[PDB]
Amino acid sequence: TCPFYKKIPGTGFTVDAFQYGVVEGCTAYFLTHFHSDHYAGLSKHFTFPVYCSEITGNLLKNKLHVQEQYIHPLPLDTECIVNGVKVVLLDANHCPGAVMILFYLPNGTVILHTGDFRADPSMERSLLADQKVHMLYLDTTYCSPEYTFPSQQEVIRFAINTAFEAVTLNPHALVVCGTYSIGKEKVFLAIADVLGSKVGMSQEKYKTLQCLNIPEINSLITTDMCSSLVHLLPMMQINFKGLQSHLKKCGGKYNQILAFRPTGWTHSNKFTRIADVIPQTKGNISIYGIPYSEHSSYLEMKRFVQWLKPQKIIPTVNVGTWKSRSTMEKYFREWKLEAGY
Ligand code: NI
Repeated sequence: TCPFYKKIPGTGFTVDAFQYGVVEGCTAYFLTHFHSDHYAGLSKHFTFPVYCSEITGNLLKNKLHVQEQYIHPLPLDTECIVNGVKVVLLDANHCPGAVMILFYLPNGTVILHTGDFRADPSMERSLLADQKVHMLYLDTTYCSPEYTFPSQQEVIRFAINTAFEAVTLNPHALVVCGTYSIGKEKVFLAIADVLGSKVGMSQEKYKTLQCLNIPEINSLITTDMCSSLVHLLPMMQINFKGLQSHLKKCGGKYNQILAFRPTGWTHSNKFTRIADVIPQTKGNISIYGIPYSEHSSYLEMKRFVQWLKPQKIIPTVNVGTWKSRSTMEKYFREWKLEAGY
């Protein structure tokens, strides 16, 4: 059964609620983004209306085979009426297609659901500038001050410079990048662009990327592994065994691998600056863990919420323990006493 923090009071709507069967009184199911924890339950057998972005809609149709008649894509930044209620979708700065949803309730209340997001100062000049929010349903993934990490731009600068140096020193090195879901595509796209290569991958992954409305994509990716010196592999293969195994398949073209494992936050962020990051190495294989996050840092979250000044906050992540819930409520009260709302 569907938890409270996935329901929108005074509407027939739910958000990211597909794993509970038929939800009593739900006339429209919203999907914030195409990540498995959030879509859990959708398939070709689904027969209720799904509201989402264009990109999420392309993924539902081609990857999960949801029938076209039940897919309702909405443009961003545009007032839309759904089942008699005004809604707006806003870019969440998470993975491709990910949105926040603004709901203008019939009684005058205004609710923002962030989905998953990476807060940014640019969001302070969206359609949120105008107005009051009475309830914030907040992505609290990294809601504690210990969670620090660099900007995406600094992390990509590090990856580009590391890959370009290694291949210029050795033209016979291969570069490998781990993936398991959508999101973080700048990591392998930026590396391939500096090396003058297309990105090689399986047919399954190529199909997923073809759904994402990325400009000039046909010029950037391929299923012909032999033509490419940047390869994508499932994330589970990014280890010395899996990489040795991969180098055997490449027909003596290559004598070295440099691999990247994008992660979220790890505890080595508590000590090591991005500049100072070093790899794990065995023989002719080196593996870099790089902290490329698509969720808000503590400081980014705090800034956004202090700007928005919501009357009530409902967390949607880390809700399962008394200690987590208590910790988050403590920080929401500090932020409010500090800023005066
Ligand atoms: Ni997500």
